[PDB]
Amino acid sequence: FDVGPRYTNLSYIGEGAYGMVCSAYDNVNKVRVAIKKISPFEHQTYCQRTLREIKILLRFRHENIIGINDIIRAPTIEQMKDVYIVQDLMETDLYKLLKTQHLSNDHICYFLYQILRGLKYIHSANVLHRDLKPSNLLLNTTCDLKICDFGLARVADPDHDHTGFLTEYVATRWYRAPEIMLNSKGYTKSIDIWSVGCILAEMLSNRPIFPGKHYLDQLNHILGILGSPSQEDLNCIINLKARNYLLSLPHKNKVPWNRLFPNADSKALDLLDKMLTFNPHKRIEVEQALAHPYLEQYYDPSDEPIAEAPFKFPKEKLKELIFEETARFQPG
Ligand SMILES: Cn1nccc1Nc1nccc(-c2cc3c(s2)C(C)(C)N(CCN2CCOCC2)C3=O)n1
Repeated sequence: FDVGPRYTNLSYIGEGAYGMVCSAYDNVNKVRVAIKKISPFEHQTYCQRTLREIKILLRFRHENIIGINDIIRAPTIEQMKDVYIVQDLMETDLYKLLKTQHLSNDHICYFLYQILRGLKYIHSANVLHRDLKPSNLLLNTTCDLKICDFGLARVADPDHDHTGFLTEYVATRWYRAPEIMLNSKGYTKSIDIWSVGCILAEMLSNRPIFPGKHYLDQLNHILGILGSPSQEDLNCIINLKARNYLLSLPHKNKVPWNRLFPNADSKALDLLDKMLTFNPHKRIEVEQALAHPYLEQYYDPSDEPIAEAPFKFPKEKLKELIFEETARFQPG
């Protein structure tokens, strides 16, 4: 971990496929920080995702979205093998927290509020995160929450969202909206809302709500709780392979949320229901979720900011863009 004299005394924290996140002590400001060693320069896709994330986190400024404090890299493209991204150290993440801690209703409420407040800003930028999950939600010692990991994020593209049945998808399986498996590329804001719905359900029980073990088992987990889709919702799936697959399944009845979650607040289950709607057109949006009765103690739209400037949208060209996009952190 080659992070210069600014970042002394290191540790051992998190990991990815094309990089790794750990911890060290900062000297220009006098605090411990998080640092992630990214080495993506062998693959086009991973270069694209290092670049997506850098460009987004540098444009974004919001209290519930992780920032970049520094980027450490070689002075020349030639000498640049690794990129080190420095961020505020966060005590934990919601994944780690859910495996060890019962959350009070008051924590659940506050966490959901902050996730939606961060997500309001993201979506106001015309950006989709596309991989929200407990391990991408960071928490400090006083339960302040920041959204991290924008490597699968995209500019929204609802006019190009349609695809065939069983189209491969990249984002984490347990948090995938049912339409992903049926007819959606995940190019609409509704995809993030479904994930948030899943995270909420998981905060209520400490257990993932739809833990599918493979691509199509994911859908059948979803339908086991929501029940069979209605005729109207089925008529919105025009793709015949997808429609006929749903028609081939035995009828399933809705599992009521209060049987699944008998200790949960009844307003939290009302919001859950609206986040985990099968039909993405009927699914609650982020600003309506913030306005829901469950969040009324926190709701303040003048204190839930939006982005000033939204977005509009090979490996050798991408290294040069990564080089150009990290130039501001260099000495000189
Ligand atoms: C102590 N503690 N415990 C939990 C979380 C933390 N503190 C903490 N503070 C600040 C930032 C972070 C993280 C950032 C990122 C994290 S944690 C992950 C989720 C690993 N990630 C993706 C990495 N990519 C995946 C694809 O290949 C390339 C690498 C980040 O960008 N964490």
